[PDB]
Amino acid sequence: MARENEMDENLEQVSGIIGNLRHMALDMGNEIDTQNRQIDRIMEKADSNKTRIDEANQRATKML
Amino acid sequence: GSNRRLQQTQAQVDEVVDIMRVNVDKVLERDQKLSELDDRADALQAGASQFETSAAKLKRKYW
Amino acid sequence: MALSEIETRHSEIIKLENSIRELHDMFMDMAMLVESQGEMIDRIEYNVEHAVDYVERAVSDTKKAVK
Amino acid sequence: KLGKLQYSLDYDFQNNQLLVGIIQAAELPALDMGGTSDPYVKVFLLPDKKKKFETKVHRKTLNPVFNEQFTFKVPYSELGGKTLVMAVYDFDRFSKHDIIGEFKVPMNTVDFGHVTEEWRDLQSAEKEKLGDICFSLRYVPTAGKLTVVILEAKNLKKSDPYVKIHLMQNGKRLKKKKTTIKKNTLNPYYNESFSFEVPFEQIQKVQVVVTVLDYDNDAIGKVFVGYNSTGAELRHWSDMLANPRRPIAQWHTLQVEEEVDAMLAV
Amino acid sequence: KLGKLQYSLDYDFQNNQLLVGIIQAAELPALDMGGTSDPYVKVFLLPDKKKKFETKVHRKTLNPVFNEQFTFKVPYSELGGKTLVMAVYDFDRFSKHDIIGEFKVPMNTVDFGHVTEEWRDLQSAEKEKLGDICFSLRYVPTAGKLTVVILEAKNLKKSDPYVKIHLMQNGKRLKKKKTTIKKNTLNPYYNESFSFEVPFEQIQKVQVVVTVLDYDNDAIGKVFVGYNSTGAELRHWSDMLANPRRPIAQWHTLQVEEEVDAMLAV
Amino acid sequence: KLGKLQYSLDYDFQNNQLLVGIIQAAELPALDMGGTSDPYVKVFLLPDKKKKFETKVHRKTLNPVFNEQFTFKVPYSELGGKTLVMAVYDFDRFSKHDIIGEFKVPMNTVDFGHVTEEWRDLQSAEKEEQEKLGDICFSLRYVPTAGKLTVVILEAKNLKKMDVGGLSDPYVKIHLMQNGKRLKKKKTTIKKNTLNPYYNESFSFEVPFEQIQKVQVVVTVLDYDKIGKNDAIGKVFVGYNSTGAELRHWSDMLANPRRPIAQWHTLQVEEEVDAMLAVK
Amino acid sequence: ELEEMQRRADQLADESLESTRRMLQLVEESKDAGIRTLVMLDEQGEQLDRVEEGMNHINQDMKEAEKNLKDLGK
Ligand SMILES: [Ca+2]
Ligand SMILES: [Ca+2]
Ligand SMILES: [Ca+2]
Ligand SMILES: [Ca+2]
Ligand SMILES: [Ca+2]
Ligand SMILES: [Ca+2]
Ligand SMILES: [Ca+2]
Ligand SMILES: [Ca+2]
Ligand SMILES: [Ca+2]
Ligand SMILES: [Ca+2]
Ligand SMILES: [Ca+2]
Repeated sequence: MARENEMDENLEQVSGIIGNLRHMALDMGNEIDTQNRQIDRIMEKADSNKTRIDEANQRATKML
Repeated sequence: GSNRRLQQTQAQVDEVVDIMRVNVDKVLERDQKLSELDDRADALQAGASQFETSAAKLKRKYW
Repeated sequence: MALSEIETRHSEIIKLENSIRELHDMFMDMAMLVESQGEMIDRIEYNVEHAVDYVERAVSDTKKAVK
Repeated sequence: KLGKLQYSLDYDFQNNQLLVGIIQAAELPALDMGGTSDPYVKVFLLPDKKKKFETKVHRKTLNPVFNEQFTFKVPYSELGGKTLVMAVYDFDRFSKHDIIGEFKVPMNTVDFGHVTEEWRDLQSAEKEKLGDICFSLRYVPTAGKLTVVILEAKNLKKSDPYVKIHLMQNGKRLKKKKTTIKKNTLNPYYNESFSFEVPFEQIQKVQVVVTVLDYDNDAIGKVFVGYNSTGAELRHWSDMLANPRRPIAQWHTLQVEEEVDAMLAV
Repeated sequence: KLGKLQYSLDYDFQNNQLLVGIIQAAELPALDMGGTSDPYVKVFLLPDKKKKFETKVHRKTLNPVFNEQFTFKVPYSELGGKTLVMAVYDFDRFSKHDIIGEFKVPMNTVDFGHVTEEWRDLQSAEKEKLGDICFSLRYVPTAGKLTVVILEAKNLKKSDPYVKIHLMQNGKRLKKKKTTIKKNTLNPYYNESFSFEVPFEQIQKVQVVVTVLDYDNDAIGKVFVGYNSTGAELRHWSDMLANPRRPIAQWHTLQVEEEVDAMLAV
Repeated sequence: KLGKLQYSLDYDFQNNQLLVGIIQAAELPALDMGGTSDPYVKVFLLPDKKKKFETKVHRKTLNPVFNEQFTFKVPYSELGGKTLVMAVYDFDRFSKHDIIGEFKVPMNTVDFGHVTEEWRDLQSAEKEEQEKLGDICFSLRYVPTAGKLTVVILEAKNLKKMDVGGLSDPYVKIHLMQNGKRLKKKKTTIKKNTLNPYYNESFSFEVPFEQIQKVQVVVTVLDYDKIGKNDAIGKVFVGYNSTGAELRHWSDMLANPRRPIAQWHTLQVEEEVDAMLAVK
Repeated sequence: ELEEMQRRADQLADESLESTRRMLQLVEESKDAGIRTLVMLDEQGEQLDRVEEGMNHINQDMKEAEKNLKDLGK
């Protein structure tokens, strides 16, 4: 039964590790969400600035 | 028999698997958004350079 | 106790092992993807910095052109 | 075997918009190293220039469940002239995304009044030959007898195949003949003979058109020999004319009806 | 430049025999001391075990006129599976007769119904490398990115050369990419990059196949690297694996498709 | 140089037990006053924690003959994974008994089927193994331009059991130190009953570049107890006067401005670290 | 036959353990992967922050350039 006990000892270790993995997966998800919101915002600002640069360039060339 | 421990651990693993699948699909979304941002950034720096040249011409003409 | 119970427990264990293997593969895949996307973000940062420089100089020239 | 897609479709007459449901995909082909692909679906309308909608990407699955809905604000009266195109693509991180498969649903064929839901097998994109046809030709100028023996067909698949033959001149169908139907075969054998009467004075001004059909009438494919013909067809015709009383057997690749009819339109 | 041969060909359906005419040769290469060779032609069929026919020898001429005819009594129905081989040899009085050049005409490719007559350029016998290909490989195990940059080709081979690349595993073609076409060159420069996604767990079980083609599809040549690869290819693969993030450029000799496909068949 | 030990080995398949014979030792070194030592032998299975057997003590001999036998009731199937340990000690009446030498015989190398008997030369004993108490993994990041020092406490593993029957409420405390002075104090949340805590908790400090080569960052893992003083499990420090993997970590941090560098560290007893910190 | 059956049972009981070990290896490797992932996500997060700062700077500078061009235009 000793081997069985060893097996039992393992399974519990695995269980705890699975707990940690769960918590990690959750933190991972939260951060990925935050970064996706951020990337969205970045793309909006980037498009805005691109439009501004195009407009300013057109006006600049107009006066040449 | 350790039926409870096994079923519980199994349930935990299943849960974490679901969470991780969700997370992987999310990071794929992130990959798409990042590609789009890469292209946008390239276009942006290009246009910025062109505007720098034009502005240089304006300075040379009016200053 | 009887062979059926031992075999069912064994089967459940193998099931757990397969599930865990799937989880493992998912974590590895996750790390991989995140790394590649890291390279993409490096490029993005690069281009953004160049854009900042160019715009900066341009606005300087416009500043001097209005004087 | 490029997989199947289950989808739903309903027109909201209250809000005056078309609602399309992308439910799930099954048995998708595997092109990724890992053994499974990363499928996602683009949806849109061909008549419309608007950007097509796209579902989320599902990682490592040949059987993804999307369960997503899309809306197109288009009045019913203007809907009949448009078509809906659904295309399943394979996501890739470092290259242009390969298409897995696609399908089209012309809006003008659905009989509205009911919630639509079905499985459709994905069709290939960009390609098609449709098979090959082998037949002999013989012409006897003195007697003015033109003999055509339908020998065999191959690679027919897109069954119960049969073959129809038309004799044509100046855009006019003069004579029509047809073979028997062979059941449940992709490789029918016929050995069936047909004869036409053509005087020598007109033999250089006629066309012989051969069409292969799938019994259900849907065309499998077609080709023509004779006046304004090209390549192996014109060569076959010239070989026939060069050898009075001698039978000349030859294979031909089938061609899409659009092109052949375009060549016949002259 | 091994010269050209003009010949004629006609099947006598009346006597049921193949008639072959050896008309003349032109611009034959000179290997004899005197400056001109002593050409003669052997004709026969490869499927057939019968002794090949031979023309008379013409002394000291690089432009002999044979004007000779040979007959093979073979039924038409049995003719399609045979091929005709014409070989020009150099007569020598004291040694085995050296071959000048040769050519083959598969019987199954001629479209019968007409008297055949043409000039064909003589091809070499017994040899072929087909050129060499230079490309770099890079693999990043952590990110699972495999990068292949097609750099250059040389000595292409037998023009408008282009290069196609296939990624393969277990006899299956998983991904296909292709370069642009360069016109009218035997020495194309490309510098074109392609990337594939391969996880570390499978990197030791994949093959990368690179094929060079001549646009007309005729293969110029091909090779593969990876699993079951040998020599400089296996060495290149191991070098690639040994240096993460480091690009490794290398030349390779092209090999005949038969052998590579035989190695891929496993 | 030490000496040699002669032993015998036999598995009794009838009673399912391992029989071990301690015959004699020879050429034992001599450390006792009389010119000869007072040797005795401990015999045990390494995997097993059971009480070790001992031979009788032989007075004043460098070549004692014990001729004693010991028995281990162990199933045959479980024997292949164990290792037999035999150690010769020097008896002393007024002090801790010095070890004279030891040797190990992995069971998986013995050719069962015949009684084994041989002389094996005694090898020098292993030195004392440190408790360790566990390991901590955290990341370091420094941004010279902003003067931002970021420490992310990620996770700990293999800690020391500090409450009865378990390790509990491990919580991490962070000190910023300079010239023996504690400048700032931070602490993580508390985790209950885990020898493998996950934290993922970030902390930031302001340290100018001109001082970055003169500071220490101290990381301590402690075991909380609602009532009483909280005993430290262990600690480590990086920065000025740091050594080994710690110095390597600090150097990696400095080598990669704005880039976060994660690393594992072995915990050290509080006494030594504090001793190294008290002297500038 | 009986002996055979007991041997089989002992075999299965012997196997399940090894399976649990393999589980331990897999979850450990998984945890390491997770840690790497979190670190990378942190770094890339900081990079994205810097990118946003850049976008703001460009936006502001383009506001000023727009002002100067409108001043030159009127
Ligand atoms: Ca993919
Ligand atoms: Ca893919
Ligand atoms: Ca049909
Ligand atoms: Ca049918
Ligand atoms: Ca000669
Ligand atoms: Ca000669
Ligand atoms: Ca060519
Ligand atoms: Ca060409
Ligand atoms: Ca003593
Ligand atoms: Ca406690
Ligand atoms: Ca305690």
